[PDB]
Order: sequence, then C-alpha cells, then structure tokens
Amino acid sequence: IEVCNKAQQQGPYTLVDYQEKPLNISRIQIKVVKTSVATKGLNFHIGYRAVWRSYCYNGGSLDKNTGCYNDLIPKSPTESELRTWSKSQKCCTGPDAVDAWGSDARICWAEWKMELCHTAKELKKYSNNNHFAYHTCNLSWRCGLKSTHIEVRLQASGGLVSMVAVMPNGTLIPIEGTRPTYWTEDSFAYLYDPAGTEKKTESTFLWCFKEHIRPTTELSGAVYDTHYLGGTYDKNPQFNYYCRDNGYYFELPANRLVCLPTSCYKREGAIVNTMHPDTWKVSEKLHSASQFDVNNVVHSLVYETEGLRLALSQLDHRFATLSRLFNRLTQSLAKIDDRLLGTLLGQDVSSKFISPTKFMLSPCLSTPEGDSNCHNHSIYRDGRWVHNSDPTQCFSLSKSQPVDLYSFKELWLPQLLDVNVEGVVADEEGWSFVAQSKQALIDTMTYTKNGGKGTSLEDVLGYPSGWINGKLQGLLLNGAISWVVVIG
Amino acid sequence: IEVCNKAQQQGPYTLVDYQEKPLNISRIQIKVVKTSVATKGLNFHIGYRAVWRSYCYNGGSLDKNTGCYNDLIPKSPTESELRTWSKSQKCCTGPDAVDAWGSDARICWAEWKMELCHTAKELKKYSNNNHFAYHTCNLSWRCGLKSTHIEVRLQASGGLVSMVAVMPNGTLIPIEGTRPTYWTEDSFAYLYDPAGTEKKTESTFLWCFKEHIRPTTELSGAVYDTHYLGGTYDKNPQFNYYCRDNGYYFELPANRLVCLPTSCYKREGAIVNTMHPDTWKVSEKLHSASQFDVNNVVHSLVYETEGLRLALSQLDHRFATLSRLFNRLTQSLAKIDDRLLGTLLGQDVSSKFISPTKFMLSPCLSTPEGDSNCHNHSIYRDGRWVHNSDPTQCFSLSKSQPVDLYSFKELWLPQLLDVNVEGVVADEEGWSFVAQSKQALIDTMTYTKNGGKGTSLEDVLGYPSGWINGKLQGLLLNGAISWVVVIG
Amino acid sequence: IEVCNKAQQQGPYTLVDYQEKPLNISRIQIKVVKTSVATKGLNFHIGYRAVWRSYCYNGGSLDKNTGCYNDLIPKSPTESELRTWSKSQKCCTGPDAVDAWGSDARICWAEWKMELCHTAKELKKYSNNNHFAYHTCNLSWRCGLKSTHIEVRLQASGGLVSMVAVMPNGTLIPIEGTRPTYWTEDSFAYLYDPAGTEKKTESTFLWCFKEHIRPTTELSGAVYDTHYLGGTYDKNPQFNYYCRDNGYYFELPANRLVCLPTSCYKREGAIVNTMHPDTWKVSEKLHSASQFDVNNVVHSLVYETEGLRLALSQLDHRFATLSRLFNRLTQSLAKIDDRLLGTLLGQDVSSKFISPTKFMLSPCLSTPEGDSNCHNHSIYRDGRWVHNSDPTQCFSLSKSQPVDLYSFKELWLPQLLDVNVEGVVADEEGWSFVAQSKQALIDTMTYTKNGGKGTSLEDVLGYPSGWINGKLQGLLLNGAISWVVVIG
Repeated sequence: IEVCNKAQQQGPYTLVDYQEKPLNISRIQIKVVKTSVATKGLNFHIGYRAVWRSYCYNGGSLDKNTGCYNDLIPKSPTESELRTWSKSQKCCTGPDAVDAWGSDARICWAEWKMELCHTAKELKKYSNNNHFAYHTCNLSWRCGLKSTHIEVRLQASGGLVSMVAVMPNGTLIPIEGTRPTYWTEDSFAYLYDPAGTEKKTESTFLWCFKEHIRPTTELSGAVYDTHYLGGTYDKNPQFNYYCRDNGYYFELPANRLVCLPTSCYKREGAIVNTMHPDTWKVSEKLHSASQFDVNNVVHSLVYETEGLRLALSQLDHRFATLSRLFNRLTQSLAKIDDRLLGTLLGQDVSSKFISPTKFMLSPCLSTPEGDSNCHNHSIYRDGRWVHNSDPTQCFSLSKSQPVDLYSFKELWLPQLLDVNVEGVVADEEGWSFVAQSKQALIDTMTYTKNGGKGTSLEDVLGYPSGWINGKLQGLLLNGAISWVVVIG
Repeated sequence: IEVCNKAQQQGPYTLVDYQEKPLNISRIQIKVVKTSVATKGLNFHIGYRAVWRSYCYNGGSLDKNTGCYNDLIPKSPTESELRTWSKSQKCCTGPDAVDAWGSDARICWAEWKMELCHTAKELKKYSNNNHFAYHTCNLSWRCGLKSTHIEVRLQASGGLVSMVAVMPNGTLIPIEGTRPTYWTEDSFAYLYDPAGTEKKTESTFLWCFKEHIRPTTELSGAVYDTHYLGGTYDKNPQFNYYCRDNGYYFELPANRLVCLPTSCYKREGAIVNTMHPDTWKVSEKLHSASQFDVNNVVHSLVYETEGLRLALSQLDHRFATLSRLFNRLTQSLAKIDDRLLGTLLGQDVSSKFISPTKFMLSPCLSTPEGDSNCHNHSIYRDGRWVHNSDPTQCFSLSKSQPVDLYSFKELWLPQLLDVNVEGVVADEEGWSFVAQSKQALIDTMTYTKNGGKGTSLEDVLGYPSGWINGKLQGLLLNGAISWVVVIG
Repeated sequence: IEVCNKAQQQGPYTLVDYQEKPLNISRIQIKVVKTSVATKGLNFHIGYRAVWRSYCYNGGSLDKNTGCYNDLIPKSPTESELRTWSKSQKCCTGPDAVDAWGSDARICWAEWKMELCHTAKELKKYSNNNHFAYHTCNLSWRCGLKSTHIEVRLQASGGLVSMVAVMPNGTLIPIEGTRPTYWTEDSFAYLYDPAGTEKKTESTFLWCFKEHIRPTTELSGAVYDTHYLGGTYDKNPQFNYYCRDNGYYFELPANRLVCLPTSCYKREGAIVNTMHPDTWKVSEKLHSASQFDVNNVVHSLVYETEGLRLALSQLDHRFATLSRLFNRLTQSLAKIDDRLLGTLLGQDVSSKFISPTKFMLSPCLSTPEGDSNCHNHSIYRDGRWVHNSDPTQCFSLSKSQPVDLYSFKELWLPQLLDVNVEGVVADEEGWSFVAQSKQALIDTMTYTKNGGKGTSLEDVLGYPSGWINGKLQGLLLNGAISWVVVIG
C-alpha cells in the first residue's frame, strides 16, 4: 500500500535552471562590437490597421431590395501615410459619422482612408436602418485590435544581416520583413510606433579559440598533409577563430555580420593572447625558423598540458552526474510508457514491469509508413492503434520539415484560443484528457457505482411501464369503481 | 483554462535522428579489410519444413474403433537432403495423394519425407472419411509457413568469429548456429535458400588512436612506473590501438577477427600517421637516444595542443546543450510520474506540484524485495501497490539477467500476436490502457451521465415490479371486470 | 492493432545501475586518512523517551467533579541522566504501579522521571476508575516507540566539521546536532545507545590533479597575466589540488576537514607523482632557471599528449551514446506529455502527434505567476488548468528553496503513512490516480455498460412509481374486490 498522505508537509522547492560554467581553457580574446535590439527593442518598425464599412439603403418590406454591406472588411494598405502617422502615433480614424444618403453618401461608402488620430478610439458597430426609400450608411471605422495583450505572437525581435546595417526584421509571416513584437500590431498598415526600440552597440571581447588551416592530399584512400609529404613549411598562414558567447558557440570571420539571433556581432580585431610571448611567436609562423628560445617554450607547454588535463577531469565528473540521472530516468518512466525500452534498443518490443527491478519484454513489432491515416484497419490519435467507432477523420499526412532538437531556430504563430489566468479552484487539469476529466471520472465511480447488482435488468430497452400503462390500469380501475357506477 | 484548439494548424514537423560528428583529433590510420553480410546477406544458410499426416480407417458406428491421426505434426529433420533442395530451391512436397487402404496404405502412413518441389504448394487439410471397414488416409503434406512476411524474428543477420572464416551464425534459438533472417524459415530442415547472401569484403582505414603499455609497480599503496623508479628506458615497446567506426569504438589487435556485430574487420597493418616525421620517431622508441631535432618537435607539440584545446571547447558546448534539455525534461515529466524526484535523489519520496515552478515532497518510503508477488498484502501490476479484488495471479519471480542500457546486444523472439496495418479511423490507441479505452470512457461520461439525481434508488436489488406483478394486478382487474362477469 | 499478448514470455531483465569508469589521466596522488561513520556508525549519540500520566479522582455522579488527566503527554527531558542510562542501555520505566489516593498520591501525579530499565516494557493505558470519593491514579509510564522499524527517517548518519573532531551530527530537525539513525529514537531524551557506532579511520591516496595560481590584471576590459606583462617569473608558487573519490570531485586544502557527506578526509601530504622526475621539476618552479634537460622533457610531453588525445576519444564515444538515447527519449515521451516540446524549445506550445514520426504544434501559450492559487478563474492540481466544482482549497503559495538537481544534499522527515509490504494480488497500483483506479474503471465500463439504449429515460427525477403508488392501486383493487364485498 503506502499511499503517503499529507500531515507534516515540507517547504516548497524549485528546480533552478541550468547555469553555464564554461571551462577556463581559453587564451585568446578578440575585439568585437555587440549590438542588441532584444531588450531596448520594444516593437516598432511599420504598422497595422483595421476598417469597418456599413453603407446601407433601407428599401423596406415592399421594395425588398436592400443589398448593403455592413461587414468587417479590414482594408489593409501599407507604408504610404506612415510618415504622417509618425507625427501623431495613434489610431487615425476617418469619418465616424454615419447615416449618409443620396448624392452626399460619400461618408460610409467613400475611400476607406485615415485622417484623424484618436487615443483609444473604437467601433460602435452601426447597424441601425431607419430611412425607408433612403440610405443609412453605418461606417464607424472600426479601431482597436492589438497584439495578444502580452508581447505579440508570430515572432520575437531580432536582427538580420544586411551587409552593414542590422535589420530589425526576422521575416516569418505578417509584417515588414515579417516580424511582430511587443504591442501595436497584428496585420499590415500603420499602427506600429516607437516604444523603446534602439540598438545598444556595446563592446565586448568574446573569449575564443583558433584553428589552423592545413591543406590535405587524398592519395590512395587516406588523408595526408600537403606540407608533410614534401617536407616544406607554409608561408603566410591563415587561421579560423571560434568564439563563445551566452549559450552560443559561433565562428567569427574576418569582416562580416555573423548573426544568429540578437547579438549580431561584427569584428574589429585586436587579438589579445595570454599564453606566452614566445608561444604566440611559434603558433603564428608554425614551421618557420623564427627566434624562439626552447627553454621557455618547453616550460609553457607543460603548464598548458596541466590545464588541459584538469579540464578533462571536470568534464568527466560532470558527465558522470549526467550518466546516472539518465539511467534512473529510464527506470521510472519505462513503467508508464510501454514502448520506451522498445525505442532505446532499436528494435520494437513492449515492456512489462512485474517487479520494481525486473521487467519483461513482449515483442509488439513494427508497421510501415507513408500512409494517409485512412486505409483498411488502423489509426493513431495519441500513440498507437486500437478500437474506435469510425468518424472518418483523414488528415492526408503531407510532407514535413526537420527541427534538429539540439540546435533550434523555430517559433511563431497563433491557432485559436483563450487565456489561463488566475484562480477559483474549479479549474484543475494536468497534461491531457486524463486530468482533463479527473473530477468527472471520480464522480462517475462514486455516484454511479460500479454496479454489481443495482442495475437490475434495466438495460433492456426503452419501455419501462411506458409510465401511463400503469396510468391506464389506474383509469380502468377507477371505473371498476364508480362500482360499476353504484350498481348501474 | 487555455485549451489551445485547432484553427491555424502549422506544417508537420519531424525530429531528425542524431547524426554523428566525430572530433578531428585522430592522427593515425590503419589498413583493414571490412566484411559485411548485413545488406547483401539476405537470409540463406540451411532450412525449414513442415509435415501433415492424416492416415485414417473409418470403423463406422457399429465398430466404433477409429483411432486415427489427422494431426498437425511437423516432422522436422535437418541437413540431410539439403544439397538436393539446393538444386531446386523450393518446397519439396511428398505424396499429396490420399485415401490409401489395406496393404498399399504406405502413402499417408509411410515415411514423411520430401521428394518433389513445387512453387507455392499448400495443404488441403484432408479429413474426409468415407470408407466403412476400410482406410481413408488424409495426408496432404502441409506446405507453407514462412517468416512473418517481413524479415524473420528471433534474430538478424550477423557474423561470428571462427578463427579465419566469418560465420553467418549468431546463435540464439532456432537454426544453424541459431539465426533466422529475411524470408524462408521458422524451424529446422530444408526451406532456406540463397536470396542475395554474400560478403562484400571492402577495404577501409578506420581512424584510430594508440595507447602505450608501461609496466607499473605496486609499492606501498600506490602505483609507480617500473621504468621511472629505476631510471631505465624501455627497449622494443608495444602499443595498443583503438579504432572508431560507425557508432562503434573498438580495440584492433595484431591479427584477429574482432567482430562485434556485422563488420568483423581483421587487420592488415600499414599505419599511416600524419603528425610529423619527427614526432613519429619520438613516440615509437619513447625514452631512447634517437636523432630527433628539438626545434621541430617543440613546434608540432604546440600545434597539437591547440587542436586538443579546440576539441575540448566543442565538447563543452555540446555538453551544455545536453545539460539544459535534461533539466527541462525533469520539470515537465515530474508532474506525471509521482516518484520521479524520489528516484533521482536516491531516497524514496513522492512529489506534488502545487505551482508550475514549486513542487512539494511527501515521503512515500521504500519496501523490501526478493518476494514472489504473493504474500499477505500488496502486488504490483503497473508501478505500485493499491487495491484490487484477488484473482490469485502469482508470477514466482525467477532470477534475471543484466542488460547494460548503454552497450546493448539483445534482440529476438516472438510471443503471439497480429499486425497494425493500415487505416479506417476506428482504431485509435496510445501507449497503455488509458488510451486503449479513451473512447469508451468518454462515451461513459457522456451517455451514462455522472448521475447526480437520475439514478433514483434504482441501486437497491433485482426486483423492480418483477414486471408481471403489475401484469397480475392487471389480470385480477380484468376479472373485477368482465363486472364480476356482468353481475354473475 | 497489434496488441502483443503473452504466450512465449522471455526471461526477466534488470537495468543495472551505472558503474563509474574514471579516465586514466591522473598522475599525482596524495596521502589522506579517510574516516567513516556510515556503515560502522549504526545509530548512537544521545536519546529518546516518552511519558504517560493517568492520575484521577472519581467524584461520581452526584459530585460530578472529576477533572483528571489520563493523557498521552510525552514529558521529554534531555541529557541529564543519560550517563546512567549508558550503564543499562534500555527503557528505564518509573512506577508502573497505579491507583494512588489521598496524601500518598505521589505515584501517578509525582515527578515523571526514570529509574528502572526494563527490556521490552510497554504501556497498559490504565483508565479504570473505581474509587468513589477517592483517587484512581492511572500512570503506566508509557514505553516503546522507536524508529520506523527500518532505519530512522528525518536523517542519515554523517560527520560534520568540528575543527579537529568529526561530529556524528548532521543537524536537521530532532536530536543532538539534530540527527536520527538506525533504531532507537524519535524525540529528545535517553533511549539511544551504541549498536556498532565507530570511526574506521582508513588510509587511502585519492587520485587527484593540480592547478596553478597565476595572478591576473584587469587592464582595459581584458584579463592579462601579472607575470607576462612585466616579463618576470614567480618565486615560491602555490598550487591547488582537486581530488576525486567515490562519485565525488572535491578540493583538498592544506590542513582542514573538507567533509561533504561521510568520508571527511583531512590531508597528511606525501605527493607521489608518476610523470617524470624532470617534469616534476619544471612544474614546481615554473619559469625558473632550474637544471632540466630538454631531451627528456620534450619526450615526456609527447607521451602525455597522446594520453590526453585518447581520453578525449573515449569521452566522445560515450557522449555519442548519450546524445542518441536522449533523442529517442523525446520521441516516445512527447506523445504522452503534451507540453514536452513546448518546454525544450523555450516557447510555450502544445504538440500533437498525427504520425509516428510527424507531430504538429498548437500554441498553448503562457500565464503569469506570483498568485495564491485562488483568484478569478484557474487552478492547478496536477499540471494545468481546466474545470472542477469549487471546493475552495487555497494553498497561499509561500516562498521556496533551490534544490540544484545536479549537486544534491537534501533528505529527511515523515508526513504520515503506512507500509507497502508483501502480497495478496488485490493490491495493484502504478504511479498516480490512473492506476490507483484501473480495476474500478474497467469494472465500470464492463458492468455498467456505455449505455447506448439501456438507461431508458430513468435519468429524470426521484419518483419511479414511488413504489407504493402501485401498492395503493393494489389496495383499491383488492376492495373492488372483496366484490364490493360480495354485493354489499
């Protein structure tokens, strides 16, 4: 048994996120100039708008013809009058007046354009028609639909390489480039304005490492060196530098803008080494004559070797602490997921834990792929393949993209949806259906009861005494009464 | 709330399998000759068969004695006439004729042997008895039971060390050695034939590394070197080579067949180093006099050190990307599995997440082991220990084997089973019972209803109006009628 | 389909725990003197007790006044008479006699102290009152409440730094320091006695590594060396040693007691290097003049480099075997947990696997925090936020502590609870509610039936024929009978 219930409940705990502890093996630093939109990059680059139209002409009930257009039609232009919106930076609403008619009906039927900016202007959804044989235009010029009230979905703020300038773009679905951020906009037009967007332009050094470029030959089926076969050395060598920044390990070139997300560095070039003035003279002109003194070079190397050794040691220890917790993670999650030990072993089998240390393998084997999820007998839903009752829900299974779980650049877009906001204890779920309906199931077992004997042949059909059969017996008995009506 | 439903559904994604990116730290290559059964190794080594017998003698109803043997008896010989089956390579079916009698009854009762091969011969399951007081032999010589229509279970094709020759064996349950593969066979005999089985015998170089063998002393409680205490050097040293191949890291010996699965190399020996002609002269006769020139040796080493440093850097970065995703994997799977943080911490406790960052520890402690799953009060099934209703299902819990999750050599064998093949949306499961019966539970809650008030004292016993009690009231009332039969 | 059922069930398997395989890169050993309470440290340091009192004076029914104190009051002193309990080492129970009265009532009302030790003395829970207008003292001096019958919860046995001496403390909730172990005690007092507690005091060498301490400057925004800018060397350098022991990687100081759990070493100092007598002369006075001979130093380094290279190789291979099994672990657990790929990618989205290789992302976005789990509309329970029926169960969500999943020092304390002991197949659970009630749900679907047609308008209200309505029809019909009582 041992259902450990709650009396002496402890203090709450939190699993702290991983903090990077880079090894101290770097010896060379460069001079770079970081830039960052990110924080001081709140949202602005172009715009958004929205348009309502409501022109109508109430024909009436005799002249039934009223073919009018009270509709939610977002006429969406682009950066034409944005440099004038930049002088007001708000919602320029056109004619909010309604109920035009006849010749001067160019209020709710005219050009859907923007002239007068208001702070928090909105719509009234004009629909009132009261002019028989005349026109009732109902354009309130809808205003106000922004963001998701917290950031904006479909992208985050980043920079892109543009030879020299850093683009505030990022280019996925909806905007210039295509890039939505903190709070103005959803679509194309004008409502998108400075709220803190700048470029920090710092100056850091970016601890790094170097790599020599030695030409190679491909004689026979091997890879020699094209400097060791002939015995000649290399004049004017070239190196390649790899730098490390926050959670990032990239390759700094001579003069470019290597921007993976949101630092988008560019190099200046100072190169500050800290090994030894005589090991920085050997590893720049590698196999030359030079003037190096051995007595120092064979010293520094010793030093360096020790450091490398120590580095390995730390890694080993860390690797151990990662090789144990994983082994304990496949012994407590292999009891829930059946095909967990039938994925780590390559083959396809199903496990079954009979003992808390002993499991047993049953070979639930494999199936082909390339189908369309509608064929003779099987479909998926959650993980595998057992009975339902045929709603015919094909998906057609189009072609997919790679995601590369380790190196990730993927975000963006809404689907539908509402929020998960605050409180009132009626709102209880977990991860899936099984905690979506945990109260309902408990209610079912408790109230309905497993039903060992209670449901007494009630599951037969839909005619228990049809109610009024008993009622008609009742009426006929009531006549038996009356007593054959007191003896006729 | 926020149940994110589906309107703007994205493109399908796929998690790509891991691609190896070995570090460029190797400097020595050897000359090997790979061999591979694997692909061009389809199935063949010996055989399979199956036998039906049906000799009968219909005594009749008066002479009840009919003790005959229409049975599925697979008489299974071994490699006697296989070299003749290799001249036809098909199912040699014996006498398909039936209904023998009397003296010449040696058709369906005689030696169950194989003579005439047919392409797709099968059985008829002869059972017809029509000869009263005579014999009705019913041997169709059953033919046709092969594989699982996709590969063959119980093994895959590999090679084994046989001094010189590579065995196509692999030796687990059923065959020569014991090794079933692509498609002929299940059991012992003859039906198993060449379908593409060859040995490729390629020639690769297998990037590798070396290790020196220095003798050690055990003075006091330490481990010295038996070359540094006395100050003497080593003449004619010996090295040990470790090579790396596809997902494999093994130790190449002088002249052997080191075959871990399915490449089973063997060495020729060329040794092609790419460090320097003067560092390959120092690391072959280590502490000798030699003729090395310092000016070059202290250069190359510098080079080498840089490379090693760079290697560490890459590893560190990769390790970071593995130390974060794991930390995020124990914060979203610790809400489903209760005893997940009570396994990673050594002790036994149960977690409870009250906040999406805060969890709370309850100490569901430990139990002993060595039981037989039937004792006073607890059993297991899935993970732990709470109420059922006693079917008495002991397992007796025999002794187990180690699997060593990291280094795996384990496969093989069927249990029962059917296939999971194509379509029709009625077939919906996941991983366990909880998606085995997801439609049934939803149907239960919807149709049956939680039952707050509906089940009105119906769960009492099995006698609602016994139906005909109302019916008998009805009959007696019908007599009240007749009207006491119109006033007698 | 393919529900792989069980006919040919294999041998049971066990996932073996991780065994450490440290790399052979160490070259320096120290001389330490380990100590260990741990095994030969069974429990003892001070004590435990418990006290019952039962003095009463039965007034009766007329003189209702009986204000007496039969109570479970554990009067808990501390180490006063423990040095006398160390001469008997058992439960010293006071006066077990009861039923005192009048002036000589100092038996069950007097000082609750300990005088006479008995082997397995217990309580009788005296409550019998029989003396009207006299006193009935009922003190049995309760004895016997120890441990949890297996170890003692709230701590394990460890040592703490006390300048020189090793404390058997560990200091969490209940005892000297505060530290409970194998079996005597729960609370403060006397019952806690030697059962095998000693200190082994071994002598090991603890393979280790060194680190040089080079001063650094902070000119501009870089980190130079304060020995390379001026070109001067360092006299009398100082090193820092990092040692590795069982699953532990710590830093050994000059003369201290660095005790992380339960070895609590302290250093003696011998330093036994195995590199070369001339590389141990270069790396002690680093940039000095010395007397080193180059011809040997440039040899040993080569050797060392090879070793380091080989070490990296092994790590790489191991890292590969950890980078694959993880990738296969997020492709079979992402089908159960919805927000598993919406945690590894940083952003918040919900996955949906339509194909066994293809998944689809729906953006279930984020919520704020800092709440008290009772606000307008949402609460948690297991993982997320959907409907319940309002029990008002606020938690108030106090502040939490960090746990640092990798480096763990955290244990201790009970809550409630019972044991999970032996057998009888009625006891079946898994990890949560979903296997807490797996038999009940199956019983529900089977017995109650999904209810397509059976529940025939029975879910209306609580009045089916109110039973006796049919009964009263019956009585009135019985009068119709009697036959209007045989024609009046």
